[PDB]
Amino acid sequence: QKTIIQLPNDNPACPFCGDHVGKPSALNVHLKRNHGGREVEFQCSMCNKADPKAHSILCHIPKCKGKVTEEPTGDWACETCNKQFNTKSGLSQHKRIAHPAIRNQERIAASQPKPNSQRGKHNSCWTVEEEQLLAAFNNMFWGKKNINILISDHIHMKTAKQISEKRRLLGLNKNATVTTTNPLPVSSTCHLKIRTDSPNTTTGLKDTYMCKINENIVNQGQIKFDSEVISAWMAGDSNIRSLVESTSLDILSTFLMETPKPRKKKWMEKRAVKKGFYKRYQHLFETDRCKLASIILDGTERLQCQIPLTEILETYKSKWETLTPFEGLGQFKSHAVADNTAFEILLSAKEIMKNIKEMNKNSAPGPDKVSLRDLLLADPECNALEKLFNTWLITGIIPNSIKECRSLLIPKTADPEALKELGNWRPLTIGSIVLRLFSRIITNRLAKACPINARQRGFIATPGCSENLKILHTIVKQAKTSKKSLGVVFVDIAKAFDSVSHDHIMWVLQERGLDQHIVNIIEDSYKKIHTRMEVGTERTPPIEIKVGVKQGDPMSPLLFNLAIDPLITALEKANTGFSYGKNKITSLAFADDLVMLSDTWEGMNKNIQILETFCNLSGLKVQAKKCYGFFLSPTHDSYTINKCDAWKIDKDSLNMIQPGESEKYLGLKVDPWIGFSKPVLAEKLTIWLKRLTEAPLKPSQKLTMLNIYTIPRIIYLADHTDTKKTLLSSLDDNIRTVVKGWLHLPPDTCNGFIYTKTRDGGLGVTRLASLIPSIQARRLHRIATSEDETIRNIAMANNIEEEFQNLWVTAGGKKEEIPRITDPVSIDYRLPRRILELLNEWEKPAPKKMYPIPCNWREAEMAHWKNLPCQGSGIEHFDNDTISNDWLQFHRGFSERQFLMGLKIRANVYPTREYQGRGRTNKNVNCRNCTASYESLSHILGQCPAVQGARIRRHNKLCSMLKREAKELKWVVYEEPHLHTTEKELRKPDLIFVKEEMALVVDVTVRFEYKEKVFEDAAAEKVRHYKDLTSQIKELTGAKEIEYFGFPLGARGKWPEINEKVLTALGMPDYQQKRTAKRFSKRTLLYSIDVINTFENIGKNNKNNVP
DNA sequence: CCTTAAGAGAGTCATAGTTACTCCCGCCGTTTACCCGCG
DNA sequence: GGCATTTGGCTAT
RNA sequence: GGUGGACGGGCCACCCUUAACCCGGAAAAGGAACAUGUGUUCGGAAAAUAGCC
DNA sequence: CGCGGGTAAACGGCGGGAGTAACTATGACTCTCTTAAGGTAGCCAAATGCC
Ligand SMILES: Cc1cn([C@H]2C[C@H](O)[C@@H](COP(=O)(O)OP(=O)(O)OP(=O)(O)O)O2)c(=O)[nH]c1=O
Ligand SMILES: [Mg+2]
Ligand SMILES: [Zn+2]
Ligand SMILES: [Zn+2]
Ligand SMILES: [Zn+2]
Ligand SMILES: [Zn+2]
Repeated sequence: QKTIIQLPNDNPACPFCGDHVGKPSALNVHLKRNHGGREVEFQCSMCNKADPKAHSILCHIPKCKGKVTEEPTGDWACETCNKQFNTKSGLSQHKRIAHPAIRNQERIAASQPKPNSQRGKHNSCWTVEEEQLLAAFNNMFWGKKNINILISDHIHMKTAKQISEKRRLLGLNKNATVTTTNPLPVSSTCHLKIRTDSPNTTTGLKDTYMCKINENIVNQGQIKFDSEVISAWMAGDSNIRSLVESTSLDILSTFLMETPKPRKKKWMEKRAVKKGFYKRYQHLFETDRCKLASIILDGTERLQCQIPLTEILETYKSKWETLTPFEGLGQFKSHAVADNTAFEILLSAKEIMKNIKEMNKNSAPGPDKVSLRDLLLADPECNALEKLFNTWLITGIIPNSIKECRSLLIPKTADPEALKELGNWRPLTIGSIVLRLFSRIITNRLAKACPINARQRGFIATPGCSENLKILHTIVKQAKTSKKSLGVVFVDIAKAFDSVSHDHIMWVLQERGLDQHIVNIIEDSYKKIHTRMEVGTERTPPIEIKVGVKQGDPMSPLLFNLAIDPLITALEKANTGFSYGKNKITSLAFADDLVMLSDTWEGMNKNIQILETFCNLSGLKVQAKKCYGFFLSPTHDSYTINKCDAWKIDKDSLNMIQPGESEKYLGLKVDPWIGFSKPVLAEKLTIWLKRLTEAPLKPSQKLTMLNIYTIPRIIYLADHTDTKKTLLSSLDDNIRTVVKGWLHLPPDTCNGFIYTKTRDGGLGVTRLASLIPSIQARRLHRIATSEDETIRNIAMANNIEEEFQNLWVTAGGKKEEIPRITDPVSIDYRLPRRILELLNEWEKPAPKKMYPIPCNWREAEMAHWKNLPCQGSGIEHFDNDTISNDWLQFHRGFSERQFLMGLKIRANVYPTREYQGRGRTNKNVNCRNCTASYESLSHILGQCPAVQGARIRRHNKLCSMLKREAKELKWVVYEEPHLHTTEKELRKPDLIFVKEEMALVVDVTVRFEYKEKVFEDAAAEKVRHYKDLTSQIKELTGAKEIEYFGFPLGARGKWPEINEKVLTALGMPDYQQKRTAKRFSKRTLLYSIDVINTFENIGKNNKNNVP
């Protein structure tokens, strides 16, 4: 098993090779060095406490107190895990926390009264057999002449008065005939068809279009359209379809560019495999690295459907081409009438450009082989696109030559065994990008035209999952707290987009009110769509999409939401929801995943009835295998869970959730016992960091991948689950240790360096303990100020003002700064007010609500870093500097060793003698190859004579570089010209530049960053140094003007702006000045690294080569 | 060719907050089970 | 005319 | 003590042919699958609606 | 049989005091410190929208 090394041990011997390598830290290093892959653990010898990390046990030993393992003896023992407690309440608490199901069963048992004694001592000597016989006889003797006869005497030893008594127990006047149970048919939502004629005026949009086009023709307006086609359309042309098809074909042929041809630019040794892997990863790093992040983090390269193409063709022919019966939704109504005014204002090129800018730039093309890039290249002003889309909109036609689309299969499950079956493959359908853009524009217009029920949080402007998750959690929490019964059900529509019949969407776009013109446009957009599916290298014959909505067309989400809206509206109208105060919420929704809420079990029965009726009518099917639910009946002291019977969705037992069980919801793990199951963030984080560690992903690339691709995945779950600061801090320690291992930074490296952003000089590593609270506060503010009055009321009533205040304080905000959660939130539009008011609302970029941040925690990290006397000296120089910190983010030309050494230098944690002896009193910190008292980076790079040569070399090289720049800008250069002042001294200026008349005297110095004035003082020194050479300089060059600005350069890469003034005096343009400044910074840092390497070799390597 | 100084985080255990309940006490209100008048 | 302005990820479905 | 295991720290194998390896500041196919020893591939594969950082 | 009206005691439903297991959050302290090579060139971070 896992080998164990026990401490305290001054010089433990490794369990695998038995080498006395040193202290337990050195032993751990050696174990990771020569014994990787083999598990080791460290143990507390006096206490048998195990931990993989040696330092944990090392710090524990002093705190340890003998043999600390005695169990907490107590006469109340837990049945399952056998823990002992000294009080019944304590044992019940343990069973509650650890065994939620057992505690729930105990709660229900306590609730079940079962005293068999709730009478009141008034029970008599009546016999059950006599009771039953009297029951039968009076059923026989119902107020019919001679009504006692038998009753009086047949019951021997009784009186008719006793008969009256027992009847008064059961039946009062008579006996008790037992007849109970509720009625089944209580929905009645399948009648009263309403469709009579066109919802809106049949020419409601056609009349407006004719008026607008007449105005455009008369006044020669800017509305664009082919004259002949709209002229024929006005004239009632019979063959408008062919003519518009021809005009389309022409414009598309203009768009159907000859798209640029691809311009993308023993003997058995396993070395090849390794090389290949490295090559692959590095290539994916150089090219798109979202795929690299997916491959590494997820571990799945890419999953393709191995199912035979014949089977796929058969299934999708029987699915897409096969129709289903439709009859209308009956009483199911959808919110309210549709607003046709949204379809006024014909499409303008500005609107098309706005929509394109909001699309995905890198979208794969359809069968047209036309991408967004090509669309913009052909029509950068979108005038041709405006003409085409206006023609289609006015004529209500969409050419069939563009309907052709290509399909594909996507793995919707991560388990390859599940992927074996075809049911776990999602069919995507990608049409011509022109069609995608037109459908997106019509989708925006429709979304404004048809208002969806507010409870539908999917595919709308509100933040969806955040609102639904918070509302569900708060609903359950309030039900637990206020002793109100709650019943929750989670329902998913099967084949949401592939099972929605075109006739159903048409019906929804009927009496809703949508203009018949737009209804015709929609029907056309899903008429004669051919989607020949392609798998691997083989493509199926054409398949005619006659059922469902293309999974990938921009209008499909909106059409599905419109199709579902009657269901959500009916559920809301049923008023069976959770009675949250005066109002009551009935169903949260997100696309197809909808959760129904109720106040009683029978209320959820009614909701299930409504859902079943809707699924029967619309044709959508709800599978009971992915539907969950639970009930929260309350007790005196607490709540029971699932005390009632299971639900009967579609005549099948709904999968109820027991305490401790967790069924996922919007990526969460809703658990009836504790709301959301606490996510496994430590486990996922450890897995991801291990995957990154063991990849051909050189430390800098590892850090880039971590920062840019790993953290967000955990960010979502960490923020949406209330995640406390302690767990986030533990995750932060894990990430910090792993990152330091990647970059070989010593464990004691300042946290500020790790957490300050790359632009600020740090590594740009996210601090979860300081970011997740900020995101949480912002999310609470967003939910508080949501557009849904229901969500507002629900959340406000749960006193989330205090929660938001606590999160604001926790994130680092100030009590005073706390915004009033009810105050309006500033909205920005990324355009000037004049420009905004210059255009209509269809061309207006979507407004973005700006929510305040509790504090710039990165600024706090930088402030902490500066306060450190040793690991933050002179680090204010790199603050908010975009030049000196460029290399941290663009380090091509830095060898990985060079980049890591630069990180160490910048963080002031380079292992020098001063750093090695830092803190300890009994550890020499003198200079190893010199007599300086302290072996710091400043001395090593600026004072030690040992590296004198290297230092000179660095200076000289930098001078040469500047000279080269001056040569490029056509300046005559004099290098190190001897000059003796009036005092007959030796003053050499590094560079003398001559052009036209004026001459420039530039001296280059490289100074370590310690204090702000340092560079200023260097420049002054040079200014205070040459001066007196004025006359001499003239005689050397004949110049008429001379200047004496110096050229200081940061030893660690700082670029003072006085150097920018030097360059401006040189006449360099601003952008080239920025390029030169970045190049300098990087090259100065590289030469300082060279000096450090020369120092390291001096002495050490001298002794090694020469003992 | 240029500088003075020199912990800092990792880590555990102790103790207090606090979450979401559990236990018990006791009182007031509801239920149960006959009684009486009774046409 | 450069200038300037911006380039990235993730989650849900 | 010398070589081999791409290179370095090990650790192994041979005494030149080379079975397996761990870690790395090193590592851009002597692999896998086609095409008959020599070429290719060894996909950037994947769409949409919203939100969040 | 049906018709009401009275009935009054466990017990259960609830207000509230008293605990409490086990997280969660700081506070008070201690422990940690030599991983592994040598050279050379030092570059890639640009592309793109508007102007
Ligand atoms: C996951 C996903 C969903 N969607 C859309 C299309 C779906 O119809 C809709 C809901 O998705 P799902 O409900 O996750 O898919 P489904 O219900 O059709 O699968 P199943 O029958 O097994 O339950 O969201 C996408 O467009 N792209 C995606 O990647
Ligand atoms: Mg579904
Ligand atoms: Zn060992
Ligand atoms: Zn111990
Ligand atoms: Zn237990
Ligand atoms: Zn020295």
